[PDB]
Amino acid sequence: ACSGNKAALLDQIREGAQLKKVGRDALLDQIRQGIQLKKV
Amino acid sequence: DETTALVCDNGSGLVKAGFAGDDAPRAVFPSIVGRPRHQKDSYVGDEAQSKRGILTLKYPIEHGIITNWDDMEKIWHHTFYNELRVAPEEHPTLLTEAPLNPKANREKMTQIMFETFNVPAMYVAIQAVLSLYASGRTTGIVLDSGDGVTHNVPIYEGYALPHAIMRLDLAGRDLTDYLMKILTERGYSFVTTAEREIVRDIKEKLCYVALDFENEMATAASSSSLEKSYELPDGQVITIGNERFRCPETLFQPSFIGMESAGIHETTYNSIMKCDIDIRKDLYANNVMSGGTTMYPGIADRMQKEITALAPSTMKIKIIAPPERKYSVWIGGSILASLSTFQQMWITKQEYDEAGPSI
Amino acid sequence: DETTALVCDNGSGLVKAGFAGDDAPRAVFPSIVGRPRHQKDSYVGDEAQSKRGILTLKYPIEHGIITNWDDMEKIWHHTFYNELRVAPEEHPTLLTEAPLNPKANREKMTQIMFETFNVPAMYVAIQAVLSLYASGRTTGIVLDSGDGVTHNVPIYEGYALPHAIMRLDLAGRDLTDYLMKILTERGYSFVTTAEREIVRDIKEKLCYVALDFENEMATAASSSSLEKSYELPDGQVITIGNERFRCPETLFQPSFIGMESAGIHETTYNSIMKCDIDIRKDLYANNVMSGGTTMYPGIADRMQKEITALAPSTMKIKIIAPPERKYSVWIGGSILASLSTFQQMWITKQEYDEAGPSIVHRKC
Ligand SMILES: Nc1ncnc2c1ncn2[C@@H]1O[C@H](COP(=O)(O)OP(=O)(O)OP(=O)(O)O)[C@@H](O)[C@H]1O
Ligand SMILES: Nc1ncnc2c1ncn2[C@@H]1O[C@H](COP(=O)(O)OP(=O)(O)OP(=O)(O)O)[C@@H](O)[C@H]1O
Ligand SMILES: [Ca+2]
Ligand SMILES: [Ca+2]
Repeated sequence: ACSGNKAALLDQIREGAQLKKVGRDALLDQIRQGIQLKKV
Repeated sequence: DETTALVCDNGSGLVKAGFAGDDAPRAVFPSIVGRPRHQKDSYVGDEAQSKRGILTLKYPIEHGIITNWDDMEKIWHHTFYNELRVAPEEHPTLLTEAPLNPKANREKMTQIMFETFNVPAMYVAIQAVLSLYASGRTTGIVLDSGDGVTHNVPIYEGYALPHAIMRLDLAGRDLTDYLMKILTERGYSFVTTAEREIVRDIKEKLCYVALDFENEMATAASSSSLEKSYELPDGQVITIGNERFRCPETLFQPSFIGMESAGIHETTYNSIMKCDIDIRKDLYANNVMSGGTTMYPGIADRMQKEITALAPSTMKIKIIAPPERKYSVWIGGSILASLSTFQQMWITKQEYDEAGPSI
Repeated sequence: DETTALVCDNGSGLVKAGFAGDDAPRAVFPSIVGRPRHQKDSYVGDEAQSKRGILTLKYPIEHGIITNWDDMEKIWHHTFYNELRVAPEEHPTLLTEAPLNPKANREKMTQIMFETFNVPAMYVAIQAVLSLYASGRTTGIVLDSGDGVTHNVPIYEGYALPHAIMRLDLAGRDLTDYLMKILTERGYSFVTTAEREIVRDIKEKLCYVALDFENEMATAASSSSLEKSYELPDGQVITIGNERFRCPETLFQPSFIGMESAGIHETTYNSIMKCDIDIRKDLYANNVMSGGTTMYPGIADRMQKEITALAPSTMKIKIIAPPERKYSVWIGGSILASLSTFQQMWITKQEYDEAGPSIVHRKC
């Protein structure tokens, strides 16, 4: 900043703070899986 | 079965059709349409050849590619109305196409299915891929050989590789021809009236592939080990020997019908060589065979032998010959269409009405 | 989260992105773009390597510096539209850069963010600094080591000291290489198809730093104290011993991959020596480590030992190894962007439209 604004930002940082707490491939996979087919 | 999906695989010689979820085609009929030779207005299938005598017969599918769109329509009509006994407009319909099918064809087909048959939803899938699916794989190289054409299709993660596809205009229709030829060259009067039919049955009943052609010839020359017999209906019995394995040999040596092309082992090897060096391992170990012309006893092991000889000594080879491979393609489709992760892949009439055939 | 700030840290190997105020990146994906090798038109991230086989893969970020601006655009697009599922034009966006990033680069980046993405406001911050912030300090010396490059960054009252920055073109991408090499030199067939992936997992699961390399070698030579095992998926189990600590040793002895450069302890010491003699005290007692290549067990104490030996006997040394240092940089940014004394520090589209791309360079 280069002004008296930089010192408060700085101070604020040191202070601390929390932080909020945190299709083709499936078709393919399904195919390999297998399947039964109604008998005729 | 209503509001269920339809599967329709149109071969050069045979149409296979049925319902998704079923383990097999409910309908298998000749892919031919006959119109009155002189002047009802059209026949299709078994009935068309039953009356071949008063009609001009035609084959909409040549080389696995649709060439006659009018006749192809009559086939699809006969499929829905006369075989499956269903109404197209209440069944999503999956259809199959040849490798290397021109885009204008695919669109022409999508365009008919929607405008003329008014099916709610549709999908076009490449025949070889379905075969692969049927085997439970999404990576490998298929050898599809039906009545009209033969392809080698390399596939990686559900997608075919067009740069690496090998086409071979040699299939069962010409093998039956070859056999008919030889048979006759030995005093067996054969024509088309009904003979052509017998020659085909002899083919599927008696022909097989030699593991070693040169070696197999010598066997049938020194003993009757390999003779087999076939009684015609007329009554006249006939005996076959080396003809049982010389006929299928044409697949490995096309120079038997005078084609200066290369055999299916070579095209299989060439097809793989045409692929990324890192996926060859997967391909060599996943040769899936489909089509009715792959049904010959001994073809699996001949292929295994031939390929082991063409490839690196270190590579593990593997041939998969499903006993149901005559219908692999159709089965492959039957499976796909029924899967739930697939239900979003359908082309809806709505989607088509907005974008166009190019969707 | 809408009308909130975005934080985007672009590593050489990994992109980290998310929302300011969040304790972690919602999106971490490979920093690579793939275009059809022959003739859709572009892939990015996991999907790009999933299909590496039919694409030409490229890395926009080399040595922590952006070198391919077209590809870098595709990355940012994929970040907003496909990962975060947001619209850039309604989110102030904070971005990160390497120490010693050329001014033309910073401006080129500011210029794209505004003209192409039309973000309302933006800021560029130096990655190392954010790490420091994340630890709650505004003075200290950071050791940032990611996938592509390693820096020592001395910082005093929120400002980095460019004359004193040490760059080291040795990071995790080459350590994985080194490990892949050795492993194979012992009969383990390893290639890139999928192996390269395993070799990296073995790295992050089994490698560690020896407190005394010579001493640690002798241990793994006289007993099996240090053997550990890893079952490949194929099935083949494999055992590792001294390889667990020889691989990370490359950070202290680059002459292991044949680099006639000096180790991170030396560059850390050299970097401090390059600073004002009055702030060295503060620096020695505030070594903050960031990056995924600093995650090795034992690295904190090895560093503590090495530095105590290089420095004056009277100076108090201290290494700070946040357990979250893999994501320090991003976290550092997440914090900054959310602070209120910071909200006046944003570069507005307005400010950019008046002055130009150069409205993003301040001293002090
Ligand atoms: N057991 C068998 N032995 C040898 N050949 C057989 C056997 N069963 C069927 N065939 C041959 O398979 C052919 C039909 O197979 P298929 O239905 O796979 O081909 P298609 O899909 O109609 O044509 P294409 O795939 O070439 O376009 C026929 O020519 C038939 O002679
Ligand atoms: N537990 C671990 N042990 C060792 N190395 C690890 C661990 N976790 C991650 N890494 C390494 O950290 C690297 C990625 O870290 P990071 O995301 O900080 O780098 P980057 O920002 O993408 O690249 P750079 O900062 O070099 O431009 C990878 O090479 C990875 O192997
Ligand atoms: Ca067919
Ligand atoms: Ca980084």
